Amino acid sequence: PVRVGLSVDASALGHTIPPDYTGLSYEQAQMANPNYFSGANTQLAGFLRTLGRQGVLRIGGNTSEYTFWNRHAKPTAADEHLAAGPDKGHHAAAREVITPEAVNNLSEFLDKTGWKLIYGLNLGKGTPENAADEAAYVMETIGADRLLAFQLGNEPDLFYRNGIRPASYDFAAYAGDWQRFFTAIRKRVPNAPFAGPDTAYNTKWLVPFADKFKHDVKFISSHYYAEGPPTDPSMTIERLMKPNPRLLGETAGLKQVEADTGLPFRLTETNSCYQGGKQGVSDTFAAALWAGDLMYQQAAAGSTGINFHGGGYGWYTPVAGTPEDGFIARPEYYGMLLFAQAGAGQLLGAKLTDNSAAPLLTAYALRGTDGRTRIALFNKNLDADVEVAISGVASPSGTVLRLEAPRADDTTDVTFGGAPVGASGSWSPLVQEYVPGHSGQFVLHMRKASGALLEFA
Amino acid sequence: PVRVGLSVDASALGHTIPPDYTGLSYEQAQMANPNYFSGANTQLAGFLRTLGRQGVLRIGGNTSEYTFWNRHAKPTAADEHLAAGPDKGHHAAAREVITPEAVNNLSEFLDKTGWKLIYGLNLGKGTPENAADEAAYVMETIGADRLLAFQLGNEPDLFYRNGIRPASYDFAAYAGDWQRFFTAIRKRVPNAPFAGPDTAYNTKWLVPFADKFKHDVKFISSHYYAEGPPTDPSMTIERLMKPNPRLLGETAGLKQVEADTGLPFRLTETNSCYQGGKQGVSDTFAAALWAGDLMYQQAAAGSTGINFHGGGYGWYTPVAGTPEDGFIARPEYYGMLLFAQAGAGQLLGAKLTDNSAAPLLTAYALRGTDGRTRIALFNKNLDADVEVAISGVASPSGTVLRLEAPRADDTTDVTFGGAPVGASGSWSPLVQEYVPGHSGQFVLHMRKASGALLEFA
Ligand SMILES: *[C@@H]1[C@H](O)[C@@H](O)[C@H](O)[C@@H](C(=O)O)[C@H]1NC(=O)CCCCCCCN=[N+]=[N-]
Ligand SMILES: *[C@@H]1[C@H](O)[C@@H](O)[C@H](O)[C@@H](C(=O)O)[C@H]1NC(=O)CCCCCCCN=[N+]=[N-]
Repeated sequence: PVRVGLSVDASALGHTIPPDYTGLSYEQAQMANPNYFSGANTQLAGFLRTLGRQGVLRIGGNTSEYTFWNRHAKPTAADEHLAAGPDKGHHAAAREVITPEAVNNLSEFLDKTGWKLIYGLNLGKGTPENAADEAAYVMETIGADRLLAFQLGNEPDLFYRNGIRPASYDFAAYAGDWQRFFTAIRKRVPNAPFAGPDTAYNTKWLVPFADKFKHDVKFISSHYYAEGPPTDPSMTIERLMKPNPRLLGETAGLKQVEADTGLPFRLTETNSCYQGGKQGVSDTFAAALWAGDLMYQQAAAGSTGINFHGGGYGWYTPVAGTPEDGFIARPEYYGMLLFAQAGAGQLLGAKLTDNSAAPLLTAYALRGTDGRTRIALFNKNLDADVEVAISGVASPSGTVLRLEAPRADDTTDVTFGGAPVGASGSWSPLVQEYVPGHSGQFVLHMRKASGALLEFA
Repeated sequence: PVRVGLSVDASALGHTIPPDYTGLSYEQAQMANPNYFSGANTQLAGFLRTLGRQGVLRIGGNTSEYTFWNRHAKPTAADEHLAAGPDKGHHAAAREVITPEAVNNLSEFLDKTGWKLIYGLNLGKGTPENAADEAAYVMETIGADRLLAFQLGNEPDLFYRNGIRPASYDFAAYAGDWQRFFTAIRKRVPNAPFAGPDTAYNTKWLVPFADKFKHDVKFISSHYYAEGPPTDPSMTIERLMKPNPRLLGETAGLKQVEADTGLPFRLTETNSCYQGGKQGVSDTFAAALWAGDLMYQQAAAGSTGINFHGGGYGWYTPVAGTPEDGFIARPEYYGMLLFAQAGAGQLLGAKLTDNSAAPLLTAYALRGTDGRTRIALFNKNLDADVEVAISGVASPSGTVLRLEAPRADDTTDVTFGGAPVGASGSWSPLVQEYVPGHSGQFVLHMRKASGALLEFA
């Protein structure tokens, strides 16, 4: 093993993680099926509760430009069996209708989970008046306490690429659209909250959006995929475990926006690989390590939260399935589960030394809201075991829950705390293990391509 | 859908399925780790109970020629963490030692599960006297009620191919060995029960074995892999769903042995593809359909039982994992689960008609020991949905539990009764569905590459 030092500093205060930090993002097309986001969907509701007692459900995505609210519509027989996976971006999605029934059923789903809602409106192809009407029904049925924000279009900077607007569409044009929709909506719903611009940090769209619309939104909404442009070497597990300088830069950009406008930021759509994911990467244990680490990295940067995109049986979905067939936890879910068990609190200094031979090991220390110290570690080195000598924690007893699979590319065999997640998100730890050492010096071994959560008495 | 007819005949009596029909086979090398087959292994015990309240654990395999009992040995530190997956047959396995402690722990594992034991002795490379000593300790600790049989060597017809004996080793030579071992063992254990010859049906080994040793064994033990010789086109999902004429022939051969000697037969080692399995076939939902169907086909041929080979994280293992990391149900397990829920009873006539366009659909009807009619159906056609018109059942109510995954090659997303299996074999149905129709005419739809269990009131 590579022998590294980890030094915890209870005085090096970072950010406080909010209790609604975790979340999921889904395609708005899924709302065509009123059985999906329903009070009767107890299995899916159970998977969300396990991910956190508070969190945020975001509904939007490319399909939000192809979904059309109608106050008189009833779902058809095909609609009652629709499971809309992440949009693969290769062409126009099918047209779908959203019904009062689906909205009513969403409000019951949110009551069963305890989660809040970010809800997409159709700015790509709809009308301001139909958006106002949809926003009104959502506000009537869901309420201002569970409705966090509406968003007016998804990835407007990509409308051109995907046939929704002409090549010439730019931020100026988008700001005109945004204003027309904001104005119509606010007439019907004077207390409507908004977030935007619902894409990746950039200077042509995100920076001017925040300057112009800072008094009209509650927070900035940004997207992030670890996969870079279509021209890069395609994503591998190896690459996914390494730092992404684009991420660090886009995160800084978001912090500067915050400094300039007062607006906080949330990562409203993210996953490993775009266009639904890549088989052999996105659907593997490696995605658990990537996702768990990402949650922590963005939290330490001052992010208000996250929403991992998914649905259907897409390669990157945290939860897979249907109401007819049932739901299961995919490998990525286990990384979010580790964050769920750690809980909220305030991040602390945790400096790694002696680690140039194991450079993809990361570590985050947290003072829990219950007063206990926790450490989340991700050994993302694919070929190096580690031995971590831990100082700066005094406690009579540490325990470890391990995040494991037998290989980094496994599509199954994933456990946390020595147990799989069962039906309806059911999980409890079955193997807990004391961390050797004592107050001021603890010693933790970790295999290559594993994770761990340490909780100190 | 292809519209087919299924005609149940309560008068066309087949064989009665025994309550200990189900089972698993593992490598004897695994006995080096006393924590594996242990009373403390509650997770694995739970997966076996779910597969049936009675069944049989077989321990043997290629590693049984490389495992050496020693009455004074204690397990080492490496042994305490060994997880022995199926032997891949590419070379000699590592030498392993079996300890009293491992045997004691096995007896507690068997008490927790309610299963019986077939136990391998080392005829390949051991001595008669050490086999006698091992057989004595096993009989002392496990008892005659839970010990079903000892086996003297695994696949003796392949000893040559694999370096254990010379090219010239033949049945005559094997029969000499078998006799020397039988004689030594019976001196130490006068009531020792045996089964053999622990390979595939053939005329050079299995047929003469049964003639010569019929008064010395309780039953004939045969092996079957769907994959044929190394020279055949390699196994595909497509091929796995089709009838295997080798299987039908070897099964007939076993029935003729029974007629001639009075000896029943059990399939003591089977899976889809040999040498640990093939990735993309053995580890897929297709293996669930293949395994469930196989259980039924052999039961209808008059087999006393089955033992699916597995362990570790091998491609074909029903259950994967370790005591340190936990255990999970792989796709194949779900096929055996369907048989588990159906339960024991007596098989009935069930003739399919109008089915030349959906020729890989199979169906088995059973009068349960509780008096209710059940039908197990496997739609193994990869590209054809079916609509099954069912006659010859009178009942006020049928229900269906579905065996599903979104694609035949999926390595995960497998459900039964609308639920995954959870931790420690925990399973309950979450979606049950009434079968349309009434007494004398029921109508069941099934997707391509799915399965179903129908239970009639
Ligand atoms: C986010 C999107 O809103 C979802 O509908 C979609 O399913 C998801 C995904 O593709 O998996 C997300 N979309 C993207 O990340 C857009 C693709 C990234 C940029 C494409 C390359 C730029 N064009 N060129 N050349
Ligand atoms: C049964 C065996 O006892 C297990 O140890 C082994 O793990 C299992 C497997 O290979 O997965 C089973 N072994 C076999 O089925 C033997 C291979 C079949 C015949 C090989 C080809 C014949 N030789 N040539 N040429």
